Amino acid sequence: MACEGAPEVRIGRKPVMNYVLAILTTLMEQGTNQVVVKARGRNINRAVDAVEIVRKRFAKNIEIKDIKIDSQEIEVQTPEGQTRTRRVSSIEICLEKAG
Amino acid sequence: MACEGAPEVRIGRKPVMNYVLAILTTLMEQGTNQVVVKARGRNINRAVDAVEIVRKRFAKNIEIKDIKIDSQEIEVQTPEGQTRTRRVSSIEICLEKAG
DNA sequence: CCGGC
DNA sequence: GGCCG
Repeated sequence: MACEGAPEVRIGRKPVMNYVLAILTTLMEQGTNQVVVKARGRNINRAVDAVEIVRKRFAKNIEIKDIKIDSQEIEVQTPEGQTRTRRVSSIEICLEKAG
Repeated sequence: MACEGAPEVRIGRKPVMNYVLAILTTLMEQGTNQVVVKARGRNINRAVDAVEIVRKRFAKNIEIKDIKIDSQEIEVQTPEGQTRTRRVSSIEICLEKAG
């Protein structure tokens, strides 16, 4: 799990543009050369899109250092009953400045 | 640059269990040592879900050999003449039998 | 009947 | 993800 200690940008439901800008501004911070993008479930799609937009359109000197996926089961209390079985996946994309 | 030549499992819009099954069956083949799961756009999180189900629940010894993301330009066509580029992300997850 | 709504 | 054009 590279990018240890690197700042983190968690992807949510806001327009992908916001996260693209978040990644760019973070990598602009003095002494910061890495950023890890994290997302869970459906947001994983947006996380990948943001990274590709960053690399293909804003900064070609940003490399995809590493990518890791994982998951976990959460408790989803049924409507009126009691039971839960839901596994939520996650992705962590480690980005690094100027390869 | 790995998993070259390995059989593939294309994630579509069908339920995730269908692809979990496809991965397990592809793996059951005597010769297949690796399997590459591929997905584009909104199917990427489904690809990660399918792989996580497999790894956490059905083949706990399978290893994620490598993961790569990319994107391709799509020239769509507006209901109104004269369209333009659009970006679609993709992912490739190489799975490898324990050993 | 393929792609948009 | 089935109805619309």
